[PDB]
Amino acid sequence: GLDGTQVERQTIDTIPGSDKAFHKRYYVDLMDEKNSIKPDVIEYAADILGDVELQKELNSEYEQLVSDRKFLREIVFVNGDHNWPLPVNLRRIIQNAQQIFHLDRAKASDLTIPEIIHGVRDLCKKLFVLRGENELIKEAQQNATSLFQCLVRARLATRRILEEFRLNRDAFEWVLGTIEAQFQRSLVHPGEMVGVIAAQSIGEPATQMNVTLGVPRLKEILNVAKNIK
Amino acid sequence: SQFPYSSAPLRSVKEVQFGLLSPEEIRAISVVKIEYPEIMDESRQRPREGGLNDPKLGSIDRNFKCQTCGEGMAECPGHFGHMELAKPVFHIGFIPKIKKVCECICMNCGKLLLDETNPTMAQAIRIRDPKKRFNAVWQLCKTKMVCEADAPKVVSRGGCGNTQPVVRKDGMKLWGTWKKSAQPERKLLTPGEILNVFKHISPEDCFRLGFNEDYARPEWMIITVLPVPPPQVRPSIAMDETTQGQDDLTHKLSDILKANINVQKLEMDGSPQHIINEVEQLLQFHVATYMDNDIAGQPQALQKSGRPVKAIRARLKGKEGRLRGNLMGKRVDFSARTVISGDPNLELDQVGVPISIAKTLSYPETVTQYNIHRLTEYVRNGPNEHPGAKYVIRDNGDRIDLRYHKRAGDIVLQYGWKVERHLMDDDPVLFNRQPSLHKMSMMAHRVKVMPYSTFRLNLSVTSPYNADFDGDEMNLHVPQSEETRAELSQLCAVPLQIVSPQSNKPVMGIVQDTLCGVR
Amino acid sequence: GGLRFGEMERDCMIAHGAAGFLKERLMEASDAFRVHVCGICGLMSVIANLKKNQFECRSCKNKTNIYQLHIPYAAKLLFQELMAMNIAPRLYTERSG
Amino acid sequence: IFIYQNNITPSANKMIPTVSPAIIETFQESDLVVNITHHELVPKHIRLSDGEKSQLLQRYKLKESQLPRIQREDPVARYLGLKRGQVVKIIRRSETSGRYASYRICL
Amino acid sequence: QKKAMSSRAGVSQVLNRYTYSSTLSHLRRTNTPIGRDGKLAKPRQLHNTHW
Amino acid sequence: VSTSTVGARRRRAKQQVDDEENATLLRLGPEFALKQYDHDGNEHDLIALSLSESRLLIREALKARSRARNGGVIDDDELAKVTSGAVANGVVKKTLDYLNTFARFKDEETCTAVDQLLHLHPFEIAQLSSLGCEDVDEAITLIPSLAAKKEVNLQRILDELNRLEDPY
Amino acid sequence: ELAILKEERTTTPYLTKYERARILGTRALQISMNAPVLVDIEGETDPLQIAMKELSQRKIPLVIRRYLPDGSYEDWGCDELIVD
Amino acid sequence: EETVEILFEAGAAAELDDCRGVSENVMLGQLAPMGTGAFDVMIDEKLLTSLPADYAPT
Amino acid sequence: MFFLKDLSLILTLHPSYFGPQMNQYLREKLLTDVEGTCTGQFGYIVTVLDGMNIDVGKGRIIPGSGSAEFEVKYRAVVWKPFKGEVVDAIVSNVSPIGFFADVGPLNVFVSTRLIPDNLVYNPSNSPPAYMSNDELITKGSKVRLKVVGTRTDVNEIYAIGSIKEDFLGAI
DNA sequence: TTAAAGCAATAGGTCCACTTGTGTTTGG
DNA sequence: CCAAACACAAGTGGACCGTAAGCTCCTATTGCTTTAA
RNA sequence: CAAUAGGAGCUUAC
Ligand SMILES: [Mg+2]
Ligand SMILES: [Zn+2]
Ligand SMILES: [Zn+2]
Repeated sequence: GLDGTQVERQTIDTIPGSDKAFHKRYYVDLMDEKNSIKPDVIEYAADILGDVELQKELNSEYEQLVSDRKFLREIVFVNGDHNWPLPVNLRRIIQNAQQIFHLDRAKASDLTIPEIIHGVRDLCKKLFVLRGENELIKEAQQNATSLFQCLVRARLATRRILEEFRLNRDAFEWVLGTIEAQFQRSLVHPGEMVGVIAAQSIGEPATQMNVTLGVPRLKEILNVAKNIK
Repeated sequence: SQFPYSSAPLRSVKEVQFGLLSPEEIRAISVVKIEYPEIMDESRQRPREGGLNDPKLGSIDRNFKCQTCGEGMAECPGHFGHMELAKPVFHIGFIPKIKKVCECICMNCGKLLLDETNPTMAQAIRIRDPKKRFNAVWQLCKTKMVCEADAPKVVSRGGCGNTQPVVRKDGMKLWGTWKKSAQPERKLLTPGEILNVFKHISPEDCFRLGFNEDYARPEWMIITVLPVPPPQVRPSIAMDETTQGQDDLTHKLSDILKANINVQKLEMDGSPQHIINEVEQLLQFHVATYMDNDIAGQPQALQKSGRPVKAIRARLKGKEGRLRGNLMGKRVDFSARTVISGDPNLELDQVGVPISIAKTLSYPETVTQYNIHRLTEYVRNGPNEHPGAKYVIRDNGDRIDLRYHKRAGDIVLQYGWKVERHLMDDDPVLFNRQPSLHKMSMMAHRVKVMPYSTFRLNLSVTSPYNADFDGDEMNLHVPQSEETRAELSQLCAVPLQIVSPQSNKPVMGIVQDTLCGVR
Repeated sequence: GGLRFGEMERDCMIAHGAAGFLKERLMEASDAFRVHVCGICGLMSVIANLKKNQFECRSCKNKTNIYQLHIPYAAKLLFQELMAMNIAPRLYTERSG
Repeated sequence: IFIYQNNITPSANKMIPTVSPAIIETFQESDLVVNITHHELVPKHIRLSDGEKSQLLQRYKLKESQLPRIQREDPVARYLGLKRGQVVKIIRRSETSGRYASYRICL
Repeated sequence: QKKAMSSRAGVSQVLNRYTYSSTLSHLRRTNTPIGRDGKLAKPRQLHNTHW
Repeated sequence: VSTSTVGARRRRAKQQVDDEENATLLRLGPEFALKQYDHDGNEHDLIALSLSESRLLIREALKARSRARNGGVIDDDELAKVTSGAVANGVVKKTLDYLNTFARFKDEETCTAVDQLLHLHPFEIAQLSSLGCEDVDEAITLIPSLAAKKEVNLQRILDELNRLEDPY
Repeated sequence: ELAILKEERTTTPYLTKYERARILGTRALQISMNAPVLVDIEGETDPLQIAMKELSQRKIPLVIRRYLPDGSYEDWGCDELIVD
Repeated sequence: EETVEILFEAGAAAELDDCRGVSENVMLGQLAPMGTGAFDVMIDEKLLTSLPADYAPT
Repeated sequence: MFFLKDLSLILTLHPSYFGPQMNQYLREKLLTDVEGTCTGQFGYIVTVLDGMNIDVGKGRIIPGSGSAEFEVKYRAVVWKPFKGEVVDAIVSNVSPIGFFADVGPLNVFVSTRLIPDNLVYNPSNSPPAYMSNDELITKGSKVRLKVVGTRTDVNEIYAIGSIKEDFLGAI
């Protein structure tokens, strides 16, 4: 459902790597003291250890990430490719957020885990390619944004957000709001003459171009032939 | 607004309904019967009424009006006549379908050879598409060689029992081979006999083959009266100030009239059967080549210059025909063309426009209470000084040309009036280089007026146009209203096309000396 | 003369979505015309006398249901040639089914 | 279902549709050696029910003729025993969105 | 004259007098009347025997 | 310009002799179809108004539009004035005076009574409320269509009508 | 009959590029035809720029009627669609 | 393509053209149901009646 | 005879008139425009039921001109005569070659040949009028007269009647 | 004896669709 | 095994071949016979 | 306040 000028190549981070690398980047443990958040990044570090009503949410997050890993690896991208054209560029969003709110001095982060998890969940339930309370509308809406949700969940993971990007609450709210608005801006407009645009986008490259290739092969394809060269 | 007031409401065409013209309606919409071939009266000043230049057909002169509608040359559409034929003839563009219907139907009683009794045809009837239904009924009904009177006690379907002929086509003559029971006596099927057979088809029978009761009746595919187009469709021309030759259609109609009269000179006296066929076939050939002069396997109706006649079909087809040469694309006013040049000092969405072109082209700007001082300054300046103006349009359409008007100082601009001022700085204009392979080959630029008759382009936009400065010329189109100005500036503007949907990457970059210099 | 606004220029304007500009190039910058059609038969067989404010399709014997249409003059000429080949193009201003 | 070996003659073939209200379909054994719905290029087809077809048509404000179509002789329609008017749902890989649901109506 | 179609066109041309070398070249020009109806690129090719 | 629900009436190949008017023979024209429609396209029975319903409707509309003009604050020669234009005032004055010179039913009560009693073709339905007739003869001769319907009832209906007819 | 109630309107709440372009053109033509202007006119005299100021301040009095492929339509006032 | 043959077949079968396409609206010089012409622009009354009473028709 | 007729009228409005009390201005424009006009297809539009409560709906801006179109649908009352229908009237004019009678909005004139022959004209009576023994036609009289002809002229129409038939004439 | 007007007269390769003929099945 | 109903293959049909632009140059029916002054 | 058509040929920029 997206306009073709609005998408940029982005890496899907849940796809590549070994299971150990996946586990180290994304899996958090609350009871386990060492494999938890590094204490020197958050205000509430001491309150974290040993909790259960939060390790449940962390496990739910990690299982969603494993679901995305399995889905992308077995259904969508079986050959491992993870650099694909997608809507809003999140690296640029994150770096702009870092620039505006001055994320230096490694300050204690006031951004709690449950707030991160619920923010990403609400965002994933706020990307509207189709609007309507119908049931086929809901199914098509979730099928439309599955890959982009996979990207947003592979990037805005709790360990990554807290350690690698060190965002606070203000930067977090800004990143989420910007993702809503820029995704709403990435959608194709009704009324687009996608057929003429597609025809020109296919024909123009032909002006610059023992397997048959190039213009004769494209002519064979478009002039559907019962036999080919 | 350049059309004189008419009281009917103006609306737009939502539906087009094609179909044949019946002889009754052809006679009805006509305005004068055409029978005399000779163009002029006797070379005698306002030619013979009932000829091909009857003033009832309409006016093609600037100082004469139409005797049918009483309107000037600008408004009169032209008016059709009719010209009854002595014998009916085939429409050249329907002979194959006449042959198909002849094969499908019973050529004696006007009934479909097979009924709904046979379930194959009973389901072939059940196609909604007229063409698919016609194909599915013809692909079955074409082989039964009798009109069985009993549906497969004796129950009669009303049929007759006469055998069917094996239709064949040889030119414009429809042969039908009757294999009696040996020697199959093959006879010629004239247009009149087929017309008589076709008039007998019942409305429901007509529906099954896929025709229409109101719009397309199978006998209207045979011509019995011919419409004569107005002279607008076949205007004369002037070669050296005193001479005129008629258009091809006019001479073709004259030849048809000669053929018709020769036909009417045979059924009135001796005619030993080898002149009736010859002259009726001459009529058939003239009528055929009046509509289609590209008929396979026969000579072409020629001009005495040796060229073939420009038939209507040849008028309608091709790159230069009506559809592709005048409807899909056409020549337009308010355009300019000249060589392009590069200017490092122009902005990306700026184009440098020569002064002479800026004064030749114009934009109509409605007078309002925010631009009245500026427009009156333009009116005083005149059409030879920049910034000036070329025309003033009054609230009823009367033009005030500011060239021949000697008293340019004594014009006060009214509100709601329109001034066709010059081309000025920052006007959005559509700018274009051929070939226009993609949507970014034609983009809207802001105007900057300059001397030195080339067009000026910022050098980063030469990539989407695929242009360079070694001879190239580019076209400039000026929007003549505010809707088109807004459309250009908000959809086609150069800044909006920097990123392309072809490969979701930019198409304009830094090029050709700025790149080397920045390195 | 004027410059040809050919088919590929129309394709580019269609890609841009500029419908008004395309209509304005092909009508007000070129052979725009006005014709009257019969509201019953949909043929351009209407005899119009604008100075006497009187209209009639004599085939349909009609004087009240007549409509005017702004169409390219090349389109009017095309319809007249089609009528010359016995084809009836009927321009209707409202949908039925 | 009548699985045959070599060929089914047209004279015999004409009796197949005239045996209402029962339905007779035929397949050749050579065609059945490979199950084509297991092929990687063949996504999973699921015939809709009448109520779900009505829901599909109403959700898109559609008529039956305005849907993409599938021939009754399509190998996967033939494999699924599709009758005229029944709509399959085809979920398939999408490199831009991950997952995409397609619907085709039977000719 | 009455058989202009089916006759070769362009066998005679207006001598080019724009500059002297243009005249000298026009007086030494050659034309193969293959025609443009046909996309056979073979007869358009510079050939070894052209040396 | 002035159009209505009557739309295409497109041209079939055949014509129809049954297009001329003859009000004696129930031929009125292709504008008064036996089943009308409304401004929502929904089907609706034909309307053939007697002089009473029409007079009441026109009086009602005029006084309603006068109260609308007045912000919310008696004779046809005055009540017709609500229109715009001298020709308008003249035509409505003549119509209203014509109504008050032949209105046998001068109230809504008797109009409602005749509506109930009557509700048969609305043409003759209204013409009975418009044309006073003593016995069966005037109706069956001035309106020749009552013969071939075998539901007459003119005797008692006309009796009660002329009974309900107010003096003058 | 073919109009859609304001609750079940399932089109985008955002003004599209084509709707914006045509709305601006139409408003510019209107103001250039001596129509009343709703915004406070301070400096600018070009009708298109006045139309842009009115569009930004949600003071353009127009309605977009968005036709669906089945002939039905939805009505949106310009002031309730969101402009970027 | 095949302009004359297609028009003859349209005549001989009484085809009804629904005029929903682009090219069809192009040859008639009408606004295509495309881009800027894929909608209509009405006049809003609820917003208009808020204007000052002196900006009124006379 | 008067018929209740649903009818419409498409209109054009300049942008200059785009104010806050527009719809009422269009209502007044409709009332001025339509109250009195004749149309050959309907008859005569005398009044409009519920004039102030007509719905103008939402108008559409015409692309290229900027003027608004309104399909103002409403139900009104129209009066049309038909040949062979009996219509009452009152005489307006008198003349030796017949007399005029005002029917609805119109005026109907009956010719001399279509009048019972017991009726005799008089140029010398005070008041001047047709007479008879047991029949009278003077100014102000009522005439139950049949219509036997109606020509349709767009602005004003005229109907020529005939009082030669039974149950007709002076009443 | 000469001039003007009107009528008549010449000698490139692919693909799709339609028609006809010869083969297969069911069987009198 | 000779018959009807019916299908498939081969051969001979037709239609179309980028876009825009400039200039120059030639031709626009001709010849013979018949009629009228 | 009014500047023919049809053809062929040679060229311009892709
Ligand atoms: Mg170049
Ligand atoms: Zn028969
Ligand atoms: Zn008509």
